[PDB]
Amino acid sequence: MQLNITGNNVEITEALREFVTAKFAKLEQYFDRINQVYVVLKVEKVTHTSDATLHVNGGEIHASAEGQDMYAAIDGLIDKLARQLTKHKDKLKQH
Amino acid sequence: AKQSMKAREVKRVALADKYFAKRAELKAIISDVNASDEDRWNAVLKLQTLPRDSSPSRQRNRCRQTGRPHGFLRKFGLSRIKVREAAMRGEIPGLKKASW
Amino acid sequence: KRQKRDRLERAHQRGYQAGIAGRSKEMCPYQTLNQRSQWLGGWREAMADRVVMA
Amino acid sequence: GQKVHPNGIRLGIVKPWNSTWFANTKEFADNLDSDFKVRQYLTKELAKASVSRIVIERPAKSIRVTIHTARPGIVIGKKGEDVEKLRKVVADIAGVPAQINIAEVRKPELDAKLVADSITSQLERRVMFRRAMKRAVQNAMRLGAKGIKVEVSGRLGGAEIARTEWYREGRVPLHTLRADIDYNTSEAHTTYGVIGVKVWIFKGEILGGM
Amino acid sequence: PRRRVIGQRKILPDPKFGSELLAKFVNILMVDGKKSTAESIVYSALETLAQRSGKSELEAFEVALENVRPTVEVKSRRVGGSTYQVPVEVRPVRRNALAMRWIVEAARKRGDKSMALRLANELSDAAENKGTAVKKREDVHRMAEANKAFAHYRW
RNA sequence: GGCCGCAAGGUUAAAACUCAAAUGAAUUGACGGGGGCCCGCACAAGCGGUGGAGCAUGUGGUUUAAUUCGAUGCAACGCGAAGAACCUUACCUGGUCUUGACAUCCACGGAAGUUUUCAGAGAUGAGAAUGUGCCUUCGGGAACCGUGAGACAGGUGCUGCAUGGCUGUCGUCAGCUCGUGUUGUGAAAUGUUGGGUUAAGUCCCGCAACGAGCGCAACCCUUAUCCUUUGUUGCCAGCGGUCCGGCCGGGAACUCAAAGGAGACUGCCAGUGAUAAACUGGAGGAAGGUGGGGAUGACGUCAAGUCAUCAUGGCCCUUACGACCAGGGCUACACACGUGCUACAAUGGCGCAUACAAAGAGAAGCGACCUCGCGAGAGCAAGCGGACCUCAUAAAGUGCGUCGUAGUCCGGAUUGGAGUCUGCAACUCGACUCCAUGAAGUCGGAAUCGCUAGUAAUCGUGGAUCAGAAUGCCACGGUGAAUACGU
Ligand SMILES: [Mg+2]
Ligand SMILES: [Mg+2]
Ligand SMILES: [Mg+2]
Ligand SMILES: [Mg+2]
Ligand SMILES: [Mg+2]
Ligand SMILES: [Mg+2]
Ligand SMILES: [Mg+2]
Ligand SMILES: [Mg+2]
Ligand SMILES: [Mg+2]
Ligand SMILES: [Mg+2]
Ligand SMILES: [Mg+2]
Ligand SMILES: [Mg+2]
Ligand SMILES: [Mg+2]
Ligand SMILES: [Mg+2]
Ligand SMILES: [Mg+2]
Ligand SMILES: [Mg+2]
Ligand SMILES: [Mg+2]
Ligand SMILES: [Mg+2]
Ligand SMILES: [Mg+2]
Ligand SMILES: [Mg+2]
Ligand SMILES: [Mg+2]
Ligand SMILES: [Mg+2]
Ligand SMILES: [Mg+2]
Ligand SMILES: [Mg+2]
Ligand SMILES: [Mg+2]
Ligand SMILES: [Mg+2]
Ligand SMILES: [Mg+2]
Ligand SMILES: [Mg+2]
Ligand SMILES: [Mg+2]
Ligand SMILES: [Mg+2]
Ligand SMILES: [Mg+2]
Ligand SMILES: [Mg+2]
Ligand SMILES: [Mg+2]
Ligand SMILES: [Mg+2]
Ligand SMILES: [Mg+2]
Repeated sequence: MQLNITGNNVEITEALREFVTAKFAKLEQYFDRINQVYVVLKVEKVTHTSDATLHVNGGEIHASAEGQDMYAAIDGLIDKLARQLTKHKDKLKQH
Repeated sequence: AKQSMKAREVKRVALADKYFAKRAELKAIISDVNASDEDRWNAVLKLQTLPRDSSPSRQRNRCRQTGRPHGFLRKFGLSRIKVREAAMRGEIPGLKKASW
Repeated sequence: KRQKRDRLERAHQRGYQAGIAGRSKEMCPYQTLNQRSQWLGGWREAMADRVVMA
Repeated sequence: GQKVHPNGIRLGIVKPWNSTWFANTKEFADNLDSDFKVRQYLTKELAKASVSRIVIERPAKSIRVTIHTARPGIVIGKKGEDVEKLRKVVADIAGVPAQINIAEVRKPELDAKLVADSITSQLERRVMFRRAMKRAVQNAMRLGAKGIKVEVSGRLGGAEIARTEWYREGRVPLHTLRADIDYNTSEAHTTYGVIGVKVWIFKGEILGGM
Repeated sequence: PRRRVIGQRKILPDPKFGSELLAKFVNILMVDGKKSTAESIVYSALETLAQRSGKSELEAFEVALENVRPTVEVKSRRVGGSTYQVPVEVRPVRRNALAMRWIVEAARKRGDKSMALRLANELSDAAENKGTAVKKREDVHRMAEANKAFAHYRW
C-alpha cells in the first residue's frame, strides 16, 4: 500500500499527514493486495471533504465523505472503503 | 491583460522602429570580419548603450483585442479564444469548420 | 462485428443453457415458432446431460 | 453537453459571412482589427436604432458598410444628416474612403438578434423574465416562424442561486444543416449581475446552396 | 466478437514457390513491417533445408510442419474456485497457425549466428522430432490427454 | 407486589425519563453477490508496449529571498503555456514614482520634432545645440508636448459555492418529453408496453389511445470509379527536329489541376418471413446494404473546470494590493508518481553505391548557384508573393564489402578541451559543431496499457508558436502484419 496525499484548499500539516497514514494502515486487513492509493482533502466554504482512490489487484475503489472537521471526514471515509474492500475480496474468494 | 502590460507593448514598438536603422548599421560593423578593430570595439560599447526596449526581440505578440500573451495566431492577430468567437459569427472571411 | 450471428443457432444454445442451469420450459422467450423449436430442442438435449453431471 | 454555434456550422451551407473581402496574410490581421473597431463604434452609437447585422465589404482600397435595421428612418435622418456623419467618422478609423448603406428589416419580431435584445432590455427594466420569454414566442409564430426557442439564464428574478429556463414551440432542428435557423444572443446587466439570453428562430429548410 | 466478422483477407502466394501457405509463414516471421527482410530469411533457410534433406522445399518444409501441428488443445474454464482445463479439437487452419508460430518461437530462442541458421536448424530438427517446437506440441498433447474426463461439458 | 410452577419460567401489570414523530398501503426512481434478452478490444483469440536503465518532460514532496498563479479519481499530472536567458512575468531582493505608466474634462506655458554631454545598474536627474511649422477672416483655434488642481484612472486582489460566456463528463449511448383523450381519491399511469425487426423509440403489425417535439437517420466535407468543359507555371500518346535535357517546334490524347455533372436505391434475382417489417444468399458494378474517414453531442448529471482570456454581482486596496527599473526566481534536489524518447544488438552496427512519396511554408520572408571551412557555418548574391523560384538530397528499402555474438565496430549517458549561430546579453539558463571521453543497460517482480486493416508495428517529411530555443502538439505519406472458435 503506497500512499499519496493532496490538499485542494488545505495545508497538510504533520498531524493531518500522520493521522491519515495511521487510519489507512487498517485497510490492508480487509484485502491484502492494495497497491498505490491517492488521497485528496478539500475545504469549500464550510464543507470538509476527503476522497481517496485505491488501486487494488484487479480493480479501482473510490469513495468520498463529508465531515464537520477533516478528521471526522477521514473517519467517515475509512468506513466506506472498508465495506467496498470486503465486497471485492469476497467476489474473488468465491468458491 | 493589465492596461499597463498592453501599454509597454506600445512603448516597445515605438522605440524599436525609431532606432531600427541605428541598431542595424551599428550591428553591421560588429559582424564585419574585415573592419577596424578600433571601429568594431567602439560599436560593441555603443550598441549596448541605446535603450533595451528598442530591440525587436523585446516585444511579445498579444491579442489585439484582449491583450492575452499566450495562444496567439499571426494570420488574425488574435488569441485562439477571440479567433473562435469571431469565426462563428462569420467575421473572418473564408474561415469555417473543416473535415477530411 | 460486421454481421449478426445465426439466430437459430443462438436460440438453440440459449435453450441448452437454461436447460443445464435448470430453468423451466415456459421461460422460452420466443413465440416465433421457428426459433421456439430451436430453444426447446436445446433445452431437452440439456435435460439429458444434467443427469450425468455433479 | 455543449452545442456547436448554429450560425458557424451553417456558414458555407446556407448562411453568408458578415465580412466579405480577400486579403493576403500581410493585411489580413489589419482588416480584422479595422472591422472590429467600426462595429464597436456603430453598435455603440446606434444602440437605440434597432440594428440587427453589420455586413462590411472592402472592395478595392475602400470600404462599403451595409447595416441592417428595423428603424431606418432614425438611422438616415433629415435627408441623411446622420448617415453622412457616420460615413465621415468611419473613413476616420477605416483609414480609407468609406460609404454606408441601409438595409430594411421588415419583420423585426422574426430577427434573432432584435428579439434577443428586446428581452435583454425588458430584463434591465426589472420586467418579469417569464413575461418577456413568453411574449416573444407568441410574436414569432404569429408572424410565421416555423419554430422558435428562447433560453435565458443567470440570477433570474434576483435569485441567490442561478438557473436556466427555456421555452420552445414549433420545429427547431439544430442537427439538420440545410435548416435556416437564425441564432443570436444578448447579455443583460441587472444589479444581480449578468443574465445571458439566447434565441433560435427556424424559418424553414432550403433546397439550393446559392 | 459478439457478432460475426465478415470479409476474410487475401494472402498472395509466394513469389518463388507460389504457395499461400508459405506466404503466411513469412508474415508470421515478419517484424515491424519488413516483409522483404523476412522474405530473404525464409528462402535462405529452405535452401539449407533442401541442401541436406534433398527432398524439395515446398515438400521438405512441410515435413517439419507435420511433426509439430497439434490436434487437440486445452481451453480454460472457471468452475467454483477452480479452473478446468478442458480438451478440444483443433481447427485445420488453426493447427497450421500454431505449428508456424511454434516453429518461429523456437527458432528465435537459440544461440546460432544468423536468423536463417536458427530457422533452418529448427525446421530440420522438427523433421526428426527434436527441438523446442516439437517439445511444446508434445506437452500440449500431454495436458489434453490428462484431463480427458472434461471432454464433453459444453460449459 | 400477588398467584401458579421442582426448576426453567408463566400470568396479572406500572412509573420516572426521553422523542416529535413511530406506523400502514400504494407511487416514481435508484440499487441487488435477483431473472430474461441484446450489445461493447468487455473477456476470449492475437500483436506491440508500460512497470527495470539512461535521458526528456509534468506533478507531488522537500528546499528556497523567490522557487508566480491555476488544473487533482475515472473526466489533474508533455494540462492553461502553439514554445520562462532579458522581454514574457503575474514572484523575490534592492533602487524610485504619486491625478499617476493607461483615458476624458479645466487652467497655464510652450509648435511637433531633431542632435548632443554628464552623473547614475537603470529608472531618472541636471544641462547644451538646433528648430518655430499647416487652414486661423485680424482674438488664433487644430496639433502634440510640460506643470498644476480633483472629479478620477489603476488592481493577473478575493468569492467559479453570487454570475454570463465558453468547456470536460456519462455518451454519438438511444434515449428524453409534451398537447388533447382515457384510467386512478392521489402521487402517478397510458402513449413510450406487447409480437417481430434494426446500428438506431430503426421500421412494421397489433393495442385507450390519438398526435406531436427534441434526439436517430438524411442534408455538409473528404476518399474510392466515370463523363463534360478549360489547358499554364502542369501534361508527352502519335508525328518532325534535337546540344538527347518536354530540350525545341508542335500536340489537347494521357497523368494531373477544379468547376459542373453521372453513380448505390436493398433498385434487380432466388430462398426464408405474419399475403408484413426485415433477413440470408446471388447478379452486375469502381463501390453493396451506415462502402471508408470526418463534422455534427438530446432532456439532464457532476453547487465538475475557468472571476488569471474577456465580461461581470458583491467585497476589498488607493503616497499602494497601483506605476517604473536592475539583478534574481519560475530551470532549486535526500526523494515519490505520471507521460515520453533512446537503447540493450546480427530481422543488427559501420563504409561505399543506388531506387520509389505525400502534405505543407515563404516578403522583407524562402534564399539557389559560386567561393571559403573537417563541421556547425561564413561571404557574395540569381530566382520567387510562388502547379514556374526556394526551403528540400525522403527514409526504411536495395546491391557490394566488413564486424562474428563480445558489455562487443552494441549503447551514447557523463565530462574536459576547442568552436559556430541567434540575440543589448547565452555565468545562473540556448541550439548546434568538431576532437577526446565512453556510464547504466544482456529485453525488465507484483501489477498494468494500446490496437480488429491500409489498423497495430515500424520509417521518414511538414507545420503552428517562434529573434534563438521539440523527444511535446497538430498534420503528411512509405513499408505493412498477427488473430476473432466463440460468450
Ligand atoms: Mg471510526
Ligand atoms: Mg481589464
Ligand atoms: Mg519573444
Ligand atoms: Mg463540442
Ligand atoms: Mg413477579
Ligand atoms: Mg413457590
Ligand atoms: Mg412499506
Ligand atoms: Mg440488474
Ligand atoms: Mg486478452
Ligand atoms: Mg502480451
Ligand atoms: Mg520507478
Ligand atoms: Mg523507466
Ligand atoms: Mg504548480
Ligand atoms: Mg485565482
Ligand atoms: Mg524574467
Ligand atoms: Mg519593493
Ligand atoms: Mg461550477
Ligand atoms: Mg478550483
Ligand atoms: Mg379522474
Ligand atoms: Mg422511456
Ligand atoms: Mg411512462
Ligand atoms: Mg409500462
Ligand atoms: Mg418493442
Ligand atoms: Mg423516431
Ligand atoms: Mg453481393
Ligand atoms: Mg446525425
Ligand atoms: Mg467547485
Ligand atoms: Mg524584470
Ligand atoms: Mg515549469
Ligand atoms: Mg519506442
Ligand atoms: Mg557505436
Ligand atoms: Mg518555420
Ligand atoms: Mg567545402
Ligand atoms: Mg472497434
Ligand atoms: Mg515520428
